[PDB]
Amino acid sequence: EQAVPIQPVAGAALAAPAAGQINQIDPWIFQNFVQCPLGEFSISPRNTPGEILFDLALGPGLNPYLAHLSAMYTGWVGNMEVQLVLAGNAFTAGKVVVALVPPYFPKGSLTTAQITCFPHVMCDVRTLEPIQLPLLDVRRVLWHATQDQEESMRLVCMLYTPLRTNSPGDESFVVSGRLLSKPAADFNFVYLTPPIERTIYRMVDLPVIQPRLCTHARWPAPVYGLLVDPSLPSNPQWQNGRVHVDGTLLGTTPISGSWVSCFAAEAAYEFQSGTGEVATFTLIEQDGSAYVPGDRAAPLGYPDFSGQLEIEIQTETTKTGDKLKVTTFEMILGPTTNADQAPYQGRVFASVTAAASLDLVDGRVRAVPRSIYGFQDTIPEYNDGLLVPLAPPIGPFLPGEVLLRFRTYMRQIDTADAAAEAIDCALPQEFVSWFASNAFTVQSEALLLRYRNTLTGQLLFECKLYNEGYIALSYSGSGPLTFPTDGIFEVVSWVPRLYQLASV
Amino acid sequence: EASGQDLVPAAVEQAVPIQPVAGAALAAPAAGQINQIDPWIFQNFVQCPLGEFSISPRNTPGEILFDLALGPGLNPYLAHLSAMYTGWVGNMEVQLVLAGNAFTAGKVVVALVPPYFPKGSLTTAQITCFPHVMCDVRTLEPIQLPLLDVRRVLWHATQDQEESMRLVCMLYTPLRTNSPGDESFVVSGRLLSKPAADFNFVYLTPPIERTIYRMVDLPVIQPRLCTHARWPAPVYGLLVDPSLPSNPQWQNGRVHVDGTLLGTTPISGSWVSCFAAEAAYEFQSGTGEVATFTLIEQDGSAYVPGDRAAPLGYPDFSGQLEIEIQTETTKTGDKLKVTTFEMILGPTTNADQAPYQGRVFASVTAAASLDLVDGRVRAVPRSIYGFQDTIPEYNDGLLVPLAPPIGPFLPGEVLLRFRTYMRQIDTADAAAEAIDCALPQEFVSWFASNAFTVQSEALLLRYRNTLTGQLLFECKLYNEGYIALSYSGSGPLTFPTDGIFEVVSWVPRLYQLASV
Amino acid sequence: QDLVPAAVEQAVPIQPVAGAALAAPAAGQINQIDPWIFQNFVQCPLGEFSISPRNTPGEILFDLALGPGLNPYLAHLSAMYTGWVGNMEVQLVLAGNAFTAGKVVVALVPPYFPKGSLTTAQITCFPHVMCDVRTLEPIQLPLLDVRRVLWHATQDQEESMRLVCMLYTPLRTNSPGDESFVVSGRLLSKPAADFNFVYLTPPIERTIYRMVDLPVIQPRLCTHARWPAPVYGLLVDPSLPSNPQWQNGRVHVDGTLLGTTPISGSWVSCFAAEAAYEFQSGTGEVATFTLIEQDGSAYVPGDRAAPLGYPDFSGQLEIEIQTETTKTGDKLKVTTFEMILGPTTNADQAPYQGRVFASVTAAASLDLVDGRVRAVPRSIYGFQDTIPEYNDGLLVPLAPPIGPFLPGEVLLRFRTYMRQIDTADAAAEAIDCALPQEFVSWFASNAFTVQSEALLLRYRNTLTGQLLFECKLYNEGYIALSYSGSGPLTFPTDGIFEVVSWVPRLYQLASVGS
Ligand SMILES: C[C@H](CCC(=O)NCC(=O)O)[C@H]1CC[C@H]2[C@@H]3[C@H](O)C[C@@H]4C[C@H](O)CC[C@]4(C)[C@H]3CC[C@]12C
Ligand SMILES: C[C@H](CCC(=O)NCC(=O)O)[C@H]1CC[C@H]2[C@@H]3[C@H](O)C[C@@H]4C[C@H](O)CC[C@]4(C)[C@H]3CC[C@]12C
Ligand SMILES: C[C@H](CCC(=O)NCC(=O)O)[C@H]1CC[C@H]2[C@@H]3[C@H](O)C[C@@H]4C[C@H](O)CC[C@]4(C)[C@H]3CC[C@]12C
Repeated sequence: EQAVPIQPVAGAALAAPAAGQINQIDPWIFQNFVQCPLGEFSISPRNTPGEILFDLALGPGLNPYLAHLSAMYTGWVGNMEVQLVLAGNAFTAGKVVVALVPPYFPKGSLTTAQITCFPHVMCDVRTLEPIQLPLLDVRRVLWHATQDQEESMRLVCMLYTPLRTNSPGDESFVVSGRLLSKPAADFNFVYLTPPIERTIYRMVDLPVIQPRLCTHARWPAPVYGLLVDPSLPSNPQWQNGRVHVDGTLLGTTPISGSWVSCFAAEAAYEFQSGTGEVATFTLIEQDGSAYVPGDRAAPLGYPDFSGQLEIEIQTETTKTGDKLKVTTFEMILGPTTNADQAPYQGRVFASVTAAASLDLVDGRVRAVPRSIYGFQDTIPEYNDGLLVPLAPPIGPFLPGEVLLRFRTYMRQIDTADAAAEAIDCALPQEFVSWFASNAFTVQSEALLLRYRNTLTGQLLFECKLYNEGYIALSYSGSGPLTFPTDGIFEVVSWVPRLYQLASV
Repeated sequence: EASGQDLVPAAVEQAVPIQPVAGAALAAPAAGQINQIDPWIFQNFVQCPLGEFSISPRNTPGEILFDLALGPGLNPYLAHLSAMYTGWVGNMEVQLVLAGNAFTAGKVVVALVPPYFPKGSLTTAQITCFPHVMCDVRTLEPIQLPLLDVRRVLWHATQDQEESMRLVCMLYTPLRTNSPGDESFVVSGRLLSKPAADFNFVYLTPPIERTIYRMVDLPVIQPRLCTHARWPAPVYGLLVDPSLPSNPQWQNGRVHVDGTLLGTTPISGSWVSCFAAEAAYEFQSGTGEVATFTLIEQDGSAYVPGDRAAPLGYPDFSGQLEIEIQTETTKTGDKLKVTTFEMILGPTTNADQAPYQGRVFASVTAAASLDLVDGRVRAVPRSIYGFQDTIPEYNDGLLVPLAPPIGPFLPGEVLLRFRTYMRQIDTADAAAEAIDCALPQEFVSWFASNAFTVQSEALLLRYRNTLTGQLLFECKLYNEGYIALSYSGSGPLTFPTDGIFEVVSWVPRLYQLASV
Repeated sequence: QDLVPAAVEQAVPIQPVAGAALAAPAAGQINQIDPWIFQNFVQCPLGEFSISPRNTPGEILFDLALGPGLNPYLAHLSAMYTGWVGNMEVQLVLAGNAFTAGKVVVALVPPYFPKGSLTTAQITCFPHVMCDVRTLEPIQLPLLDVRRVLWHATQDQEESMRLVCMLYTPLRTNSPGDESFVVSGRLLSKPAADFNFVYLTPPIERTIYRMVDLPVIQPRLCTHARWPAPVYGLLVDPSLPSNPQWQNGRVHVDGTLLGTTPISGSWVSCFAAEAAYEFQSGTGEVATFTLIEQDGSAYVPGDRAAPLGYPDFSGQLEIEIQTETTKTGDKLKVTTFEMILGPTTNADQAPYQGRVFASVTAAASLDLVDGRVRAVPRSIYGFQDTIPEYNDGLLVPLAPPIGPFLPGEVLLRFRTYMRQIDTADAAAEAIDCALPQEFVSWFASNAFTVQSEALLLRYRNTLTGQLLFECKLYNEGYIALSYSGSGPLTFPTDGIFEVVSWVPRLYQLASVGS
């Protein structure tokens, strides 16, 4: 190892009296260096001193073996050993500082003038052998708990003295550094309990379902292909199909795939001597519950696209030539208002253009959409002309990155062309349901996906799934680019935000 | 020693896989004082305040017989001493007493759940993974277990609830009997506990009587001197009746044992079925004199419709009710005069009325107009006609917050009633409903002004007669605010009103009471 | 045979508590301090308390928490370490006369005691020392460290053994009274023999236990927090209502901004919006504004009453707007617009919902197009100090009124004059604010930790060194003064403020008058 101004720290010699058991580990784990997650960095000549290369906290998450073994235990104590590996030839200059931050330290930005005060080591970029460091366990309690995120001593590495090298015309230069770790000879678990599957250290996975069979979240119709292009606005404001990875729903996205673009309301029918009878709908949640205004722009499943739409609402007739019928009503959701539709307050109006006043009975009807007229990709009038709370627009994106859109086609009334519409969304419905049900634990920033074919095994492209619930690609073209609907998404690992993908 | 030993007792085999744990040898140099417990406490086993359980053939595998959290709440000596100190460490010894008959069969498991384990199901498949001990319901000698203390801090705090090692016992194999005749035995098991050799408190604090542990106690007064919680009259009888509906929705005399009040139960005893309002009078050549009431609470506060169905003390029955009111008259000679007004409950028209909306109508027959003035009055009941013990409408036809119906009950359990039937010749009622309630007003006041802390689910009470000093029965008091007892009869059963209720111990919901 | 004396000195018996002997095998380092701190008593940051005959038995005079915040040397040294273990000692002095009679108690409440209420019959059960008001010599007490964790953390307040004193016997004077005699009392503290920090750390300057300071700026060269004009007066007046509900110039001492207060001094009373214009048939040019934040960020309704910087006073406002025109002869013009904010109800005003309507009488027609513009106030008509129509006619979340002044206490006001449009009277209106600009600033730029309830200030001249008055600054961000007159009183503006210490809620100021 290396000399560091710190005292030896006791491990299991302190927690033995106050713990029921002390459990050993397989001895073949103390002899292997396994890469820690998020333990990679790349230094480039354009970087400036003071950039935080990486930081990570001591725990059972620094080793897949320990992270898996910590499901049937309760606590853990002890120190670990860490190895830093740098790639660089003998025509390089620069220096990097590696420190040992104490646990209870304020969270903020560290300038290069402050990082050196901690017990630290200084490493050149020309170093040949890997650099070894200890990672003790400084605490105030006898042992930690495996199901709680406590405070533990961290490791922070930041660039100290910048890099000076020449560069060819193709790949300028990148000094790559990687981190490995292993438990020391003083690591022990505490109490044996029956295994728990839904633990905190669970890698995120995705359902094995091809995109051709998914269900769109903005309109009840199957997905008919996915694509990416820069023509459309970079930051839309869709209120359906938004979800966090951790399992919290934003906007007005419903849990099931049948509530989309449909609403439940109590109806009141009153004949009007002009166009026809007029129905006023007081909205109510689909499951059946009082609707009160809040942070949601509308009741769950309400449409989030502007245009002219019609629905079927299971009419009833008290006249004697029949008892129950279904006929098409009329709805207006486009811009320019000219109506008194207040979904936020729970009040909608509908009408049918027909004479010979009908006989109707109010029957707390449902509603299912049929088709649209004049689709516009803007939000509708949630209030009269006021502002209502809503989800933030999708963004921001790294330069040269573009959103991936799942696309479907609508039914049209236009008398000019019948090509497409075509409605886009960020995620299909089953992904939303999966993320809502499982409720994973987000680790750092984002996931690295891979859209590989099932049979041949060749890889199509690499995409990044941000924590906010959208997928971005490193595309630098000019025209629309579609993709096949056969491959299966996979999860690679967590990556930092400032990660550069492979261009497609 | 004992008689024929065709039984098991060989407990011996504990062999629990756990290391010894240091007690007060750790917290000694981090506490400001020195303390010790009376050495005669460490010597004799005594019953825990939650040391009663019963195994019955109606149970199924997977039912949690009992659970215990390590602390001062497992010993009356330590429970009493916990009000004078702050913090505790150490282990305990627990004796479990099962003495089932020689005709029974079954097996139970005792586990040692570690701290921080999530609370919830704990099915039968998981209980054996912890360090566990097998037991038979036919063992003779008491079974001894150690209850150690596993922690990470030096000492816990007596106030609030920390996380410490638990003891959970669940029925593994169902209990059945081979007795040839007519019945299946129910095994009653007891618990005892004493501090280990290294128990100690930490810091001295003023003795505050209102402690988190404490122990629920009942007022020592006979039910015959109580006052009813639904009508201004004394309690006249104690009744059990299976014929009448067993899940009412009464809105008075309902109060949690931890202090919270539900429904429209007033704290005082004179607020029942009485209401204060602002009243405006007028004359109609039909009904006579009609008066509009806007109600407010009796103290003098304003009314705002909240999570309560009606102002506190409002009646919660149906029928025609006649009240006595005080009015001031303009004409000479008579200036103050008492009158008898009357109103019905359900007239349903565009006159609901809506006590939820603070609006009420009253009418009195009078051919000649009475010169009356606007005023503020208080109304107290005088007579009833056509009384139905069903919840009346409060709003127009909408839904209003309401207390949940009294329940649920175990099979064979019946709800006790503080009730009076006095036989009488009725005029218009074919279903004679007489006066009833669930608890008297004294109990409501006691529970509201004491604010106890519940422990598991319910209390075990015994109704002991005071003249001769023999028990009459035992009942289960659910901490939701009602009393139940086992009864499988057909007709009503009445009880004397000379006993005084006692409190024995806490108990879970699935306790099987003795028949009566 | 024995002898039991009837006069024994007061003492508190203690059992030694291990300090670094426990945290050594689980802390990275154990750092000692200068060995000449253990030999001197220093005033604590919270070291002021006062006893008055207005008090009643059973009142909590003061309470302190064991930690590095009880000594200026330790408060300074704590900026470069992480943990600490050990005990201290606290000395108490009272400035009592030979006429006042009374007794107080000092008790060492242990940690995790339910922080409810204490009666006079309970405080005496803890290890306690009984003090008389008439004592001359200071009295000292120890303060052990009773804990369950190995070593505390500086950045977390946590729970530690307290020291709370309370009035035992009511204070009474042989004089007829009621008088204004108050007994002052001060505290000092010093580390015991077993104190040391834990981990070494680069010295940060923005941390807890950092003494609050104020900018050295005379009020003449400051800026009003409710109008773009310099401060023109400093005054106190009891005729006006003593519980205003201004929505501007409100900031906590810690840095939490309350209401619609903007950080900069140039955002006040002015806003920015996307504006659409439309002509009429006699009304004139009617312009509809959708409000946005001054920096261009979108506005979303929330718990804030209105967009930042919106005016919160009733009346008719004349504003200046930059527009671009269509007809030839000119391109860009500046136009005067009218705005209605008071409870007129003859309009559709909802700054909460981000809709604003403005009008001008006419010039000729003046066809102008939509544009993103910024509105700055120019003139005011019909001033009434009442909250305007934030919603149409409904309610809106608002900052609470000031409160809760003790009896005999009033609020200090900073007075700034207006630009008035009037026909009858030539008097100039004035606006009172609780704090000026550069005082809402210098807050939310520093993470000050309150650590107590009230902060005691002091006003004095620069070149004369003469005290003018003492004022109490509450946590919520207003200045309280002890005045008992009838008419308004103004003060010279050339003085400067300076912090003194932290004082509890029940501190009694010194009466001022003329
Ligand atoms: C008459 C309709 C059923 C047929 C219909 O109109 N649509 C069915 C379809 O097309 O899927 C009735 C059947 C059950 C009714 C629902 C259920 O009773 C539950 C619920 C009850 C609330 O009071 C009103 C909404 C809500 C949600 C009701 C809306 C109307 C429903 C859906
Ligand atoms: C002068 C009247 C007495 C009227 C009276 O004799 N009423 C008898 C009756 O209600 O029948 C006084 C006696 C008690 C007073 C009330 C109590 O003293 C206090 C109460 C609460 C507030 O302090 C003020 C209102 C309110 C509600 C008081 C209103 C005026 C009352 C009602
Ligand atoms: C209010 C000011 C115009 C100022 C002016 O000419 N007269 C008003 C005054 O003097 O205050 C508006 C007009 C144009 C606006 C800009 C543009 O409309 C848009 C532009 C977008 C950038 O991303 C950031 C803001 C930025 C840069 C805007 C800042 C505010 C500006 C500069």
